[PDB]
Amino acid sequence: SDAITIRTRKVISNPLLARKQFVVDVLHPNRANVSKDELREKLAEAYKAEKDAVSVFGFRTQYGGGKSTGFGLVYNSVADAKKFEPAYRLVRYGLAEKVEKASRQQRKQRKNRGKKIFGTGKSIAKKAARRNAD
Amino acid sequence: ARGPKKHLKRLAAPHHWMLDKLSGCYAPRPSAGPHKLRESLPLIVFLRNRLKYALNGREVKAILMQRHVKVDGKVRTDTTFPAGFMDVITLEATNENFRLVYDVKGRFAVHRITDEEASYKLAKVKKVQLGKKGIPYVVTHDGRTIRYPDPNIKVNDTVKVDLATGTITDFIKFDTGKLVYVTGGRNLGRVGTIVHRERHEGGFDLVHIKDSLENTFVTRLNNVFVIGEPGRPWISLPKGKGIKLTISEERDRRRAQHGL
Amino acid sequence: GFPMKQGVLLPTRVKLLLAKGHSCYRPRRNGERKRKSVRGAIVGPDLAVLALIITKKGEQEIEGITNDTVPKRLGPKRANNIRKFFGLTKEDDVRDYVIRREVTKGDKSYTKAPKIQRLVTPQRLQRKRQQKSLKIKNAQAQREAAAEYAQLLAKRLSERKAEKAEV
Amino acid sequence: PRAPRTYSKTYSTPKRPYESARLDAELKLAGEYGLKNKREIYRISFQLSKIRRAARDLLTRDEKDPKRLFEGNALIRRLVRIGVLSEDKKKLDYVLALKVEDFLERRLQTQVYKLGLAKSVHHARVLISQRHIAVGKQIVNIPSFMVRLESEKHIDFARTSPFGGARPGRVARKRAAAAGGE
RNA sequence: UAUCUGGUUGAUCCUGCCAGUAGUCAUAUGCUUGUCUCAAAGAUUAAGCCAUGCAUGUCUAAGUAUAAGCAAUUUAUACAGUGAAACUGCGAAUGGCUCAUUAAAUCAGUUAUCGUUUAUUUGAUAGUUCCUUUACUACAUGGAUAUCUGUGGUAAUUCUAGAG
RNA sequence: UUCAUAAUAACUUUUCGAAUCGCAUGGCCUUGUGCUGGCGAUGGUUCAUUCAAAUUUCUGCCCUAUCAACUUUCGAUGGUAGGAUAGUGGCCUACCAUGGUUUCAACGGGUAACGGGGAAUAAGGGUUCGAUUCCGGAGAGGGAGCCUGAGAAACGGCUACCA
Ligand SMILES: [Mg+2]
Ligand SMILES: [Mg+2]
Ligand SMILES: [Mg+2]
Ligand SMILES: [Mg+2]
Ligand SMILES: [Mg+2]
Ligand SMILES: [Mg+2]
Ligand SMILES: [Mg+2]
Ligand SMILES: [Mg+2]
Ligand SMILES: [Mg+2]
Ligand SMILES: [Mg+2]
Ligand SMILES: [Mg+2]
Ligand SMILES: [Mg+2]
Ligand SMILES: [Mg+2]
Ligand SMILES: [Mg+2]
Ligand SMILES: [Mg+2]
Ligand SMILES: [Mg+2]
Ligand SMILES: [Mg+2]
Ligand SMILES: [Mg+2]
Ligand SMILES: [Mg+2]
Ligand SMILES: [Mg+2]
Ligand SMILES: [Mg+2]
Repeated sequence: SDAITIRTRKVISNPLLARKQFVVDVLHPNRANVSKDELREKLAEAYKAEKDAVSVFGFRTQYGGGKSTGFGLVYNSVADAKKFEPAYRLVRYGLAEKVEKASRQQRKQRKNRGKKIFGTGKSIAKKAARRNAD
Repeated sequence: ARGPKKHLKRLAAPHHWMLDKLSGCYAPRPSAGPHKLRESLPLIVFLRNRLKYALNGREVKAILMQRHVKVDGKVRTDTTFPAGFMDVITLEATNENFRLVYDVKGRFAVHRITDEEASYKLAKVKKVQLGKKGIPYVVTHDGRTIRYPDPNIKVNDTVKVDLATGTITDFIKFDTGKLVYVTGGRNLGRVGTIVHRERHEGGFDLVHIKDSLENTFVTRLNNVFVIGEPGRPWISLPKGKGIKLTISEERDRRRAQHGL
Repeated sequence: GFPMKQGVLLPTRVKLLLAKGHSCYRPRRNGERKRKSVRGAIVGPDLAVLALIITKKGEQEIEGITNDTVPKRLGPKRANNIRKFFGLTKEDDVRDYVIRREVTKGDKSYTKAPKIQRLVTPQRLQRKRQQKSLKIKNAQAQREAAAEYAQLLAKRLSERKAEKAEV
Repeated sequence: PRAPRTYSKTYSTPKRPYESARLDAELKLAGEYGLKNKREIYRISFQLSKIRRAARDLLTRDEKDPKRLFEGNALIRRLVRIGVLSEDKKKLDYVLALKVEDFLERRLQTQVYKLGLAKSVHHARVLISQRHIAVGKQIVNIPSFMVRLESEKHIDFARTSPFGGARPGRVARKRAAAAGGE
């Protein structure tokens, strides 16, 4: 037996964010940890809404296995999900993609450097050139 | 030290925010608004920590932005907007209307209300004066100034503001044997009748209040907010009709009304 | 390095407290007042550079300064300015005489034109009209309110002077 | 500058270290209930003392006085729930007469022993530590768990582990494997 | 959670201390140290001195784009998509750290402002700017200056001169 | 209350009373492109209020008499008028008066003193600690002085001197 008895407890219907929010309580028996993707799929099947319009986060195993408790939101449309859900979560899901920043330190340094010049530094470049030459 | 303070530490917050000790160092400081900092209730708190429609500050902000929350008809977009006593919070989606009233214990209660009551706001009178060009104005203890008031409206009198325009529709004179609500101190959240009004012309008038169960108590005049004529309030009061049980009584109630 | 400040006189460099308004300084905070060293208004044997503005043209030429012209980069932006530049008068319309710039990516031929500021739009006119209306309306409302109040006062005074009779 | 976390020292050492009789008593107690430390005993004593303090205070107040009626009553209820006080003695005056044995005879240790499942206290302790024994389908690791009287009916082996019927695991499994291809 | 015990004598009863005993969100330190949760941490001496990096910046349909920026494509022949810079606005007086000063000072509870200032906020709110009333800018006034383009100064700095 | 407020007198190097932006593109024909009109942003006057602010009342601080008199030319205590300030006030200035505090410790000295919430101990009473997560207050090497601003005598602002 694998079972995976999924439950949506504490269901708040939320029109203000176009979602349904609930505590996900899932049963394991003999199987360790449900995996998020699978859970999402299950939720989608339950609720008829698209798999990408489902979001599940913040899970903990009961201690001694058997159960997992977490938090789940099901948005009305995929568009809705896109425009209300945090970016990291979206990335995790597979919808939105990773933003490619440098390490924050580098950014800070860059900013500081920028501070040190007044205006766009094309004139400055020219000055450096010509002055360097003679 | 140097100008106004702009942060609020989590412990220094009003206790009736019901804010948890952990999960953060800071509390949402109410912005400059209609209600006093300590007597207010920021929109964020209302949204996240009461109704649970938002999970975090970002969510709350998002909710605010799509122009959906309405404090006293007017829109609002501040996360830290200080909605206080008698303020009507209307959500366009859900079609729920709320009035911010206290409960038996002290904190702000989630009090669901119909559209027929949500149209008006009830407000105490703080000041009555002639303004510029000799024009009389009334000041509500809840923010407003209303020009050309009915000239037998005095201080401490409560006023039915129609909210949609902001005009006085009707009023209650402050007098003995009139239904009252307590808005400050230990007795805050309690409903009563006004048995007697002590004066002490110099510092702080004390009003004696009896509730429905014949149980007298005394509070300062500026903590006392008229609500109607006894038995017949102008607004709907929250569950437990501002009554205050003893602890034992409360326990008994909890026990005897078990239905798990 | 040090610049020449106009007004100092003196054939030597001097320290000055410099604020917003006067040169030899760009303030980085509002009301910042750096004490900076600056060279005088008198030319000596110690200067590296003189800055010379040639006002009267002469007999001979200097290669690329008297013979040659640099085009003015930006046409006027204000409508009145535009009018002035061309010499057009008030009834002639500004839109048509706006200086165009031709930009090409390599294939796409494209034109740039300034937003004429202080131009008589219909929108502007409408706004003005609305403003005019609004104040008037407010005034009317106020008057009405005052009248009502007066009436109320009258019909309370009367009431008072009905119980002013008695024994 | 985050809000401070509350600690509380949950035991108290004796005010005189080598009181020989006392020491022997402690040892005896340990022997009885398979206690790893004197520390456990001390903890229990501390707990008892706290209760006593409350009870004494309550007594000091007038009887039928609100506070006594409430808090004392609550305490009594708690005690009954835990199973330390008996139904004969819901009194508050009897709360003072409790003594350390009644708390130790209520641990998930002793309870486990006294329902079968064990053969001596040490064995029971081992089982508890070893993640055998569940209460309400919840595997309890803690030897000093304080069984809540109504939950005492439910003490059983886990659905995981052997003993309560699952995969044998580790040593048995190894043995089986060895047997297999020979 | 009301407790004492060893030491003045050949022995005794005291006064008395010293010594032990227990605790310390009390520091140090000596040995050891498997796990879980929680987590103080350059205060004490020197409010002694500081390499280097970072810690306050900010733009929406909605103050100002002719970047000679990117767009590029089926709202522009005034602009109108994004948008670096710069002007303007606002913020930088909050936060964070530390305890040197300080003994009616600070501070705590308590009053008072009929003794004042207060960006912001949420309410309010201004037909009267005219100046004699037969031909008047109001279908909208003026001159700048930033970025930018060019000419430089200095060993150098978030130094700025000269012109357009 | 000489308050709110109103009124007469005038004054003023006459403050403010929208030459500002975005999206809407609706209603009457006197058929102009006419007159109009919606939802908003920023602004701006005084009064509110709110976040604040300066002061301010009464009562309460640890050791010390091997500190008993202290303050008052250079303001000490009070008066009058002015100046100054956001405003009250010796806050400062002029003229005048001689007060003010103190064995119920003034004043001075010390603190290895920031104050409080609190902490350790724990029959009852106490004793010791509180640089430190919250609330006040100070300070940015030391002392001054200011600019900008609603708000700073600011130091990740400036000006000087000393180190
Ligand atoms: Mg009063
Ligand atoms: Mg414009
Ligand atoms: Mg296992
Ligand atoms: Mg004692
Ligand atoms: Mg002797
Ligand atoms: Mg001897
Ligand atoms: Mg000792
Ligand atoms: Mg493990
Ligand atoms: Mg140090
Ligand atoms: Mg700027
Ligand atoms: Mg600070
Ligand atoms: Mg007056
Ligand atoms: Mg005076
Ligand atoms: Mg000190
Ligand atoms: Mg101290
Ligand atoms: Mg302290
Ligand atoms: Mg120190
Ligand atoms: Mg230093
Ligand atoms: Mg300074
Ligand atoms: Mg620094
Ligand atoms: Mg600072």
